[PDB]
Amino acid sequence: QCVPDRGQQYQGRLAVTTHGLPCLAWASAQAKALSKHQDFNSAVQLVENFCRNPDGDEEGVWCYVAGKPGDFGYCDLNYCEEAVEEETGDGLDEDSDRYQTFFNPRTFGSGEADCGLRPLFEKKSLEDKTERELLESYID
Amino acid sequence: IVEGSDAEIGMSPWQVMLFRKSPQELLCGASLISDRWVLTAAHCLLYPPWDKNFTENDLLVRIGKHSRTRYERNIEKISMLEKIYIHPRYNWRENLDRDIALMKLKKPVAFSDYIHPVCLPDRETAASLLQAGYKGRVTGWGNLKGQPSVLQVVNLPIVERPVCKDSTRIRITDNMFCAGYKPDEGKRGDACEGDAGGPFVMKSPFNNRWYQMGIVSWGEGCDRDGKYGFYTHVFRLKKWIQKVIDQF
Ligand SMILES: *C[C@@H](O)[C@H](CCCNC(N)=[NH2+])NC(=O)[C@@H]1CCCN1C(=O)[C@H](N)Cc1ccccc1
Ligand SMILES: *[C@@H]1O[C@H](CO)[C@@H](O[C@@H]2O[C@H](CO)[C@@H](O)[C@H](O)[C@H]2NC(C)=O)[C@H](O)[C@H]1NC(C)=O
Ligand code: NA
Ligand SMILES: [Zn+2]
Ligand SMILES: [Zn+2]
Repeated sequence: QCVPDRGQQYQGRLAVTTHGLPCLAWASAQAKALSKHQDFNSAVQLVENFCRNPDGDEEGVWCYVAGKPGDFGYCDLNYCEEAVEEETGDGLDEDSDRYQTFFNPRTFGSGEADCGLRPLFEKKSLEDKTERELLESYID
Repeated sequence: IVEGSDAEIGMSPWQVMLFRKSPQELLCGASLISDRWVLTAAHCLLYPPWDKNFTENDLLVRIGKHSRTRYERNIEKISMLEKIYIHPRYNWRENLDRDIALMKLKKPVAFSDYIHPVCLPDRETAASLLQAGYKGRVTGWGNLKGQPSVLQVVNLPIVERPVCKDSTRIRITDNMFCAGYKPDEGKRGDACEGDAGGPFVMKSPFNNRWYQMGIVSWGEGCDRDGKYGFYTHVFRLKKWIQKVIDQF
């Protein structure tokens, strides 16, 4: 009966969303386009036009429905588990795969190494009116 | 901004304002993360429920000293957009999940005392600063329904997901978080529709750098009791940002 891992293991043939929309092919132009910049789990087989959850969306399996941004829908499977609602700072995956730099200067441009240090304050050891309130709140 | 104070000069060198060309019209706040890359909410460029579908050549960006209006020398710098990148599964039909867009500048901008980029957080910074009660900052134009002369700054505490959840009938996700004051904390404050608040930022105590942890995303009215502004969870969306940029 019920379906674990919010659909991450699903291999069924369900090809219609919850608004009754027909799933487009994973392999179609408009779908490959919308997938370029996303981070899919390779384990998850993008077969035909079947609702999968490749990106671990905790809402569950979905599929492209048209080609413009937002043109996707979820699909009704019987999940055992409503995903455990993690807090804002919990379950935060790792980004490194290695201040330290994250981006590539060729495409990003300059400024990363220098980011977030303000020339009229942190460069000149001047506090701003309110920044006290922030640093006060970070103790507890 | 509602219930904020007076911003100082170059307090927010990353603050970027977005304008519609014809007619000259303020749309949203944004942040400069490099000499050429600008982070903003998807909902500023795309929201068909309101017939809002902006593109590169309909939009203008202003950066730098917001012109302390003593009608003495203007240096708010004007830039144009090469490319817009809306998150492909920006769930605009439902709950605005992944409310994030990138904008590439036509011409890379030069850094000054008034134009400097904000940091995008690493794993340890996000784990450290993303706690209920920890305060972040939004800067925008004050609300008396449009814009006043002087930039307003407001410091809001991050809220426990449970109180966020129990405060609205919209489906909230891991890709959002809510900030502000609970009724009878005393202190109030919020961003609002049109103040161009843009980035929610926090000052690392470990290296004294300002990081962007949030983007103004959605709310239900303004500065309400038992209501909280919702902010796009930037860190949890970082891999998308990296993939658009590193593959440009
Ligand atoms: C882009 C901004 O003008 C604005 C930010 C509002 C922040 N408000 C507070 N109180 N901190 N965004 C919006 O107005 C978004 C975009 C589309 C509608 N919207 C809303 O906030 C609606 N009020 C509520 C909503 C509608 C659809 C989906 C989710 C929430
Ligand atoms: C937002 O803007 C433009 C309107 O000019 C739309 O883009 C075009 O859409 C048509 C089909 O409707 C295609 O034939 C064109 O090739 C598209 N051009 C580009 C540059 O994308 C776009 O679809 C609109 N988006 C929404 C959500 O309505
Ligand atoms: Na409130
Ligand atoms: Zn989760
Ligand atoms: Zn719906």
